[PDB]
Amino acid sequence: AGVNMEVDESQGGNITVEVTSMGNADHVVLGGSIDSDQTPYQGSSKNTGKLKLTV
Amino acid sequence: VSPVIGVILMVAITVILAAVIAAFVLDLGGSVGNEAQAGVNMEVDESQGGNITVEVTSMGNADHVVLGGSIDSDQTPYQGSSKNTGKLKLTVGDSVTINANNDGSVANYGLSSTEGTVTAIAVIEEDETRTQVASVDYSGFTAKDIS
Amino acid sequence: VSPVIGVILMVAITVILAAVIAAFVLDLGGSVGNEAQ
Amino acid sequence: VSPVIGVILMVAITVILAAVIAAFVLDLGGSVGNEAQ
Amino acid sequence: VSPVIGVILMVAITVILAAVIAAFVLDLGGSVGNEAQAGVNMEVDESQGGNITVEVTSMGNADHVVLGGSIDSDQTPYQGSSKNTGKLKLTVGDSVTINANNDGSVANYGLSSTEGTVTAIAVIEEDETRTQVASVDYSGFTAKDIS
Amino acid sequence: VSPVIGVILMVAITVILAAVIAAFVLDLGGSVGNEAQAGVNMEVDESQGGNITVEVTSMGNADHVVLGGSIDSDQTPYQGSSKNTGKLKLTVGDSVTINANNDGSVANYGLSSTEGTVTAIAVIEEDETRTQVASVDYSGFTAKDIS
Amino acid sequence: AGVNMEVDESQGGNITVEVTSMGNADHVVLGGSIDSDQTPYQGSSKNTGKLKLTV
Amino acid sequence: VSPVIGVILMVAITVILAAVIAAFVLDLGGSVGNEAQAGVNMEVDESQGGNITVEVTSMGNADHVVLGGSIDSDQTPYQGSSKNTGKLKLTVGDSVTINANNDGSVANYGLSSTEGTVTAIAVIEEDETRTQVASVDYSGFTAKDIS
Repeated sequence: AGVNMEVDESQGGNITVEVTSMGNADHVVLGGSIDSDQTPYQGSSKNTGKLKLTV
Repeated sequence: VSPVIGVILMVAITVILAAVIAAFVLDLGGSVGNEAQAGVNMEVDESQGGNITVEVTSMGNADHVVLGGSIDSDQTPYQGSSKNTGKLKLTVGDSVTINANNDGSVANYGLSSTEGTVTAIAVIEEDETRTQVASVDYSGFTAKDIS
Repeated sequence: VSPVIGVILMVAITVILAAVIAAFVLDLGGSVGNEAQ
Repeated sequence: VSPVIGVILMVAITVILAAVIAAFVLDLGGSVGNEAQ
Repeated sequence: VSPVIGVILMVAITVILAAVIAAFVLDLGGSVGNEAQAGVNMEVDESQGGNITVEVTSMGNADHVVLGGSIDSDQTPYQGSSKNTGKLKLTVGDSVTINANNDGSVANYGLSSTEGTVTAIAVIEEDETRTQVASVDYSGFTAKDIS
Repeated sequence: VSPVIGVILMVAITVILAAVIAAFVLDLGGSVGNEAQAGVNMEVDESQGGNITVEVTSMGNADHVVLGGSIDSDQTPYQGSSKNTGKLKLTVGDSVTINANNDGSVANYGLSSTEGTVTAIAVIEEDETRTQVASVDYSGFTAKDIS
Repeated sequence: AGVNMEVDESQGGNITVEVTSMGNADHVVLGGSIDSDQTPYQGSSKNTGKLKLTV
Repeated sequence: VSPVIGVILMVAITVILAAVIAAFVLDLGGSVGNEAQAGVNMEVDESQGGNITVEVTSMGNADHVVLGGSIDSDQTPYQGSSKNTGKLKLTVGDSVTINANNDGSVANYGLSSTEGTVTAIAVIEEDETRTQVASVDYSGFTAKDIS
């Protein structure tokens, strides 16, 4: 999959994740430092860090 | 005698296993597919509440362009070629304008959030390939009774 | 056999990477703006 | 028989190595940045 | 019987050898690294003994720029942001001037040879990658008590 | 009875032979090694007897760059970072100039032949891998008392 | 398995281990110079060098 | 005893079969060949009945360029370096002009059809490799007594 992740460093900072191509995958999930207990800052999600990202 | 018969049997096993492996590898060789290409122009007008205008300049190899991201696809976009709903099928020469302001009984003209990202997705219907070709960030908009 | 399958996989990688690069360069092509006079 | 199993195993190695290379090249494709004007 | 057992043993050998080869090739796949990029401006003033001024306009992907070549890093450079020593850490907006003339008890202001090349090297500290981004040749300088 | 005992003995032979073959093939699987990579810049100045300047822009995976070919490694090169002898250890940012002219009692400044090839060799000390990364041809030089 | 190990040489140095593919393995464990008595520097672990790494 | 003798005989069979397979695979390894490369310039002049001019700018690895397609190789082409017949051997610097008009007793100057395709083919005589390097479509020509 082609996933685009970029860091905004201004005023406390934000991380925006976008998917450009699915390749052969079904969905993209986030891992690492994710506190999946909490809802992410706006975006398509509005549910929780247990994302199912698609193009 | 034993070893010759063993050779025979192992050759049979080799034939069957080769058939299986051929099937697997030939399946794996046909799976590479297209990625959609299109030239989509998205621009933000920041004056007086703000508007977003999406235009397509080239189809590349895609069939149509659909919008994603912050789109409130429940509502009709602000004029443009659309006059139907955010479930657009954009093609070269089509112009659609999105607007966060509302109008009387009608809710927002396609934008629910006052800030966010709008993404343009190129679609190939033969494969169901969906590829993101453009995106633009908007902020500082407003949601009021007229535009 | 191995090298043919490797070719296939690298072509897939090429498609994905080309999509990413196309997105970047098309973003960069729309940014030139006006100066007021 | 040995060579067919070897082919299978080398195809598996190819898949893993292709994944690694895809990760590297996709990281390298997102790094180009702006210069201020 | 013998050939079947031989097949078994050769399959075991294949597994072990495949593990070894996988290890080697996966090591070889992670080694490609960065080359440093920076826009360094070096210019020579030829009047009255001559001076060399180094300025950095863009960091690219580097962390800092260090000087090499004919640098006498034992001595402090002629004014500029440095005022410490030829062991510079140049960043965007830093100006350092080098000078072959000396001053009283102080030896040359960074240039030992009257002619030679000064090179600018971009450094990435994560990898210790060092790449030459610019160089300039100087000649006809002088080494006297003042500049 | 005879054939069963023969089967047993041939299985033993198979075990020993498989051990030998495993040893051979595992030795053969560890031998693939590195080739050195470096970006070396070599240029010829053709004016007034001529000079050759060698500069390194990138180390790639090598440890240092050594010169070969027409090098008279008996003699010190013409200025540059070297000031020791043609047995150089070049690294990024190092400049060395070679010159066919001589000076008083000193023989040529690194070039014995008036025409020939100078080659740059990248060295990896872990393996003793030596790989040629660049070469340049020079001709029409001169050998006189000064440069 | 496809395991990615890289060394950061700046300011005392750090080692970051990431797994990109599980292949056929269940988990990845570290060996060699590991002082498994002590907790590793941040990352997903926060427990001890007796890791069970996954993609 | 039987199984040991069977092992011996199967080893002999293995030697013979390995020889056969080696012969086959070594034959298959020498067959990959060249494709011809050349830079051929073909342009159509549409004024006053029309003419086609073919020029070669680079030989690449080919020996000569021959024309194909709509060529009436029975007739001499309109001036140019040729003055012999459509069985050209074009090389860098050669210009040949083709023309569908005829002249008195002479038939067309190389073009029989009023519309069609002319193709340029690069030839390597060592292998007899023939590769198409360029083609151009022409239409709206005429066939009359003069040009």
